[PDB]
Amino acid sequence: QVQLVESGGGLMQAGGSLRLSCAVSGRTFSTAAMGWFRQAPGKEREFVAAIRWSGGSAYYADSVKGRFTISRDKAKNTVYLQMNSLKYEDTAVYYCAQTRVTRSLLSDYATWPYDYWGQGTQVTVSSK
Amino acid sequence: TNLCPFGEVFNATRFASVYAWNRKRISNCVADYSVLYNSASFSTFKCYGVSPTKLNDLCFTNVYADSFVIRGDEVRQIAPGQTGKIADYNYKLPDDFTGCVIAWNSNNLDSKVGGNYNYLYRLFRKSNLKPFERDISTEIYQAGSTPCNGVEGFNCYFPLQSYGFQPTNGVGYQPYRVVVLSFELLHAPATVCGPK
Amino acid sequence: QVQLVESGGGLVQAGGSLRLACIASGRTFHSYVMAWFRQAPGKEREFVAAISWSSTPTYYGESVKGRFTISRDNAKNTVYLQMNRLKPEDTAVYFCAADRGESYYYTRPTEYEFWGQGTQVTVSS
Ligand SMILES: *[C@@H]1O[C@H](CO)[C@@H](O)[C@H](O)[C@H]1NC(C)=O
Repeated sequence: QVQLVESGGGLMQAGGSLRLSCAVSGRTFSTAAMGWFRQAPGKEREFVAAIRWSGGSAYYADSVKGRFTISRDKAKNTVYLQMNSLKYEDTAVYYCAQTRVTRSLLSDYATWPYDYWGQGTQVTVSSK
Repeated sequence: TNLCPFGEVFNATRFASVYAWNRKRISNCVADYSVLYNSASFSTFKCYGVSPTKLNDLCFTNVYADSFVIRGDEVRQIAPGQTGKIADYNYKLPDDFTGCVIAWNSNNLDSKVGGNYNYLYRLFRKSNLKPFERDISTEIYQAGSTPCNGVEGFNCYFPLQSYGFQPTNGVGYQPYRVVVLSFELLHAPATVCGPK
Repeated sequence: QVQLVESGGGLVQAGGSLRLACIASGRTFHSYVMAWFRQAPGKEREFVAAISWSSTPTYYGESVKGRFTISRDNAKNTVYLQMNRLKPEDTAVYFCAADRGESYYYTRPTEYEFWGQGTQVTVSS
């Protein structure tokens, strides 16, 4: 069992920045990788970014690459999503996710079903 | 007069991942192998160097009990002279191995409903293990021309991977618990003897 | 990837004798436990006999104890099965089998990696 709580979503102008946190609680020694997903209203969920808990290596979807930084604090049991140069396409509900599953190919974490999900935090990117 | 603690090894509630396999030194005790002989439900029970009919008539300077979990299909690799992910990168027996290999299906214990992904194996290694070598390193593996610097990507891989033990899995993808008894003989007092 | 080839099969009189041979490819026959299994019409593969590395423990199925003798010649990479006082119940295909390991469960076909295609023995009356 683990519980995931997203925070730091809300309103921002396109070209600006936001920092999502997600706090992991429960059997935390079990985290293999973390992910961020997003889902705009009425469109299918999409993979955003994954980080291997041991090592800290990141995989990103092509749509956010070079704009977004995934990172984690093993000590504080928390994964971060640094969203810079926000665009209209970014607007969506963001979910963090945890898997206890070790995959050799970090890219697997784009397509691989995660074990636990947050309730989500809403992000909204203004028409200036 | 005190029996060797084979129970501690075989009946252990938790088992090791094969990559980080476990050793129990067994010495200064009577080895009654009848505890093994009277199990009809091991899937394999093979000895190398000694006939299993002689185990109760034999003495050793020590016994080592290596234990871990692998998939069904991989149990044939826990033998002298085998190759494959397990033999090559996880657990290697010597060609002149003297001891026994015992395995049994553990689907009942080692698969939960969500699937059990805790057991890992090593998928990539710069070279094969020497016999009884054990590598628990998580060095990013450099597959290609270019170096990694502990960062993952193209031809730069995490060396370990979960077994996925789902209760739906076919036999070959079901977990097996393995115990390898290595009979060590030295120019030293025999501290592990059968009941003759 | 040892290959095994049985021979000596054919027709024989009840009460008669017959020696099967099995030759293993490779140069490691010394380190292989050799076994004979058989399959009679409408039945499973049945254990007949096995021989450890030294020859020093041999094993036999209940039906063949007394009558059948297993032996090995490492020089010729050959295991033998001398069948004496043959009964109609002995009619079957005889499969040679081999493994690096000697099994406590020596009658289990699953405990042997390597298998011949089999020689046919037929016993008449
Ligand atoms: C493990 O426990 C079983 C009973 O659950 C017992 O039959 C068996 O002898 C024990 N195994 C060993 C090696 O002590």
